[PDB]
Amino acid sequence: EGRIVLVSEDEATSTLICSILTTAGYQVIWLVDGEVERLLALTPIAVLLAEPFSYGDVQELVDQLRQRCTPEQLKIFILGSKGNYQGVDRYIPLPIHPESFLQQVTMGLTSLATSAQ
Repeated sequence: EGRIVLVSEDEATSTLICSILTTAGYQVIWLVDGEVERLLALTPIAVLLAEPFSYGDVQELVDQLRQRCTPEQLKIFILGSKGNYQGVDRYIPLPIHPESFLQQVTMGLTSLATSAQ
């Protein structure tokens, strides 16, 4: 299995997306803030940051996460109407399609090595 942390203020969107990831066998931790101290302590394989960003400036957060953990160690994804590329691995514009969402996560994850299985 694996651990993924989701940061957002909207409970409704979170319930739909968490179910998709959990079904795949991944555990999801929902946060309504996005503090680096807590994120670092609960350092997951990947983080999902959804707008509006409670933590504030995503670039600083990404820089801090990247500085502590390499992109290979920790993947960063952003959710919103427009993909704000601030060092994130991939953007997932709304509405998020469940059919391609899982595929995108898998594709991003398999970038680490060709021998996924």
